[PDB]
Amino acid sequence: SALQAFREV
Amino acid sequence: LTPKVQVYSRFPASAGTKNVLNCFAAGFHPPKISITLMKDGVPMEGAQYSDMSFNDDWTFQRLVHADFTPSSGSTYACKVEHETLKEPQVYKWDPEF
Amino acid sequence: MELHTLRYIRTAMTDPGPGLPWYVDVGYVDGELFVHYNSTARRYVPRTEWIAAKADQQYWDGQTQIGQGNEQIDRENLGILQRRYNQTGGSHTVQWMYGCDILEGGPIRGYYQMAYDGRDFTAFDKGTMTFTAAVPEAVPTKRKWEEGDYAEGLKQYLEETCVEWLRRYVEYGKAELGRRERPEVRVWGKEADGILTLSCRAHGFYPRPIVVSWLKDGAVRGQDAHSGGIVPNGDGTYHTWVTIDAQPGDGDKYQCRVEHASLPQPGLYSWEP
Repeated sequence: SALQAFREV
Repeated sequence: LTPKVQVYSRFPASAGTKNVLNCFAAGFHPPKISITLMKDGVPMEGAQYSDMSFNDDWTFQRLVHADFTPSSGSTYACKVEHETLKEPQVYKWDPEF
Repeated sequence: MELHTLRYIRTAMTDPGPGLPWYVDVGYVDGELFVHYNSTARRYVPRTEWIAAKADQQYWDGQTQIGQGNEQIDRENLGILQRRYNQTGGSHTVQWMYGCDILEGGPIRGYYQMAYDGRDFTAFDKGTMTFTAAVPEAVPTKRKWEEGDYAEGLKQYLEETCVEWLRRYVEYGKAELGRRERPEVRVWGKEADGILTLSCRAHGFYPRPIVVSWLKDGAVRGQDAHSGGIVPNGDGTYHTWVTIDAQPGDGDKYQCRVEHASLPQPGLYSWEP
C-alpha cells in the first residue's frame, strides 16, 4: 500500500 | 541534465523476423522530453510509452518501444529532443545482422 | 537469504509537456512496476498480472484514495517550494521515494525521502526519529514535521504497514518474482579508423543483475571495455551491452562471458566470421 502524506512541506 | 540514450531490439534481430525496437532515455532533468522511433526518417507507427520513472539518484528515464519487423534495406533510429539539447539528437540502431 | 523490496515513487511537475499528466505515481515490488496513478486518470491501475488477479476492488479504491490525496498535497507542495525559493514559473519538480526492504521476512530498511528540482531536500532518519534537511530551504520542513510529531506514524507505516503489504505482494507474485529468463546473447563486430570494436549484447534476461565481461588470454579485460549498464525491455526483462576495442585481426583472441542467475555455468561467446 502507498502512504498518504501526513502534512505539506 | 542531458539524456543518455540507448537504442536496441528486444531480441537479437534478423531480417523478416518480428521484434520490438526500444529507445531508452535516462539520467535527465527536467522530465519533459520528446522521444521518437524512426524508420528511414519517418516516425514508426504503434509506439508505446512505458510509464515514466526515475532512478535512485532522482534522474528521470523513459522507455519507448514499437513492434517491428526489421528490413535489411532500412535504417532505424531514435530522435530525442530535450531542453538541454540545442538541436534534436538522433541515435542509430545497429541491427547486428 | 531472501530479500524483497517495496518502493513507491511520485513526481509533481510544473511542465510535463503537451498532453501529459503533471503528477505521476508508481510502485515497485523487487524492482518490478506493479501500480500506476496519474493526475489525468485519477486512479491506480495494475501493471502486473499478479496484482490484477489477486487484488480486489476495495484494494484499488483504497489506493486510488491515497493517490488522489497525495496528488492534492504535492500540488500544494510545488507552490510552497516555489515561494520558499523566491521562484515564479519555469520548470520545477517535487519527487518522493519511500518504502521498505525485508530480509527473511523481517524489516531491514525503511526510508522516506524528497527531492526538489532533482536535489535531495529532506529525508526521514527513522533511527533518531528526526527529519534531515539536505539544503537550507528544507529547515522549515524539518521544523514543521518534528513539531507535528509525524515521525511516530511514519515509523509505523515503514516498519509495520509497508512490511505487511510487501509480504502479501511477494505471496501474490511469488512465481513471477522468482522466475528466471535466460539471455539471448549476440557478439557483433565493427571496424572503423583502424579499431575493431567488439560488442557483446544480452537480450531478454530476468532477473536484472548480470555480469558481462570481455576476456583475453583467459583474463577479464576492463581496459578499453565499456558497459552500457542494464536497461529495460517493454516486457519485464532486461538488456545489456558491453564493448571492447581491439586491433584488426585480433577478433578471435576475445571471448564474452555472461554470468546470470538463469545460467548454471557462465555463457561463453565469440565473434563469428
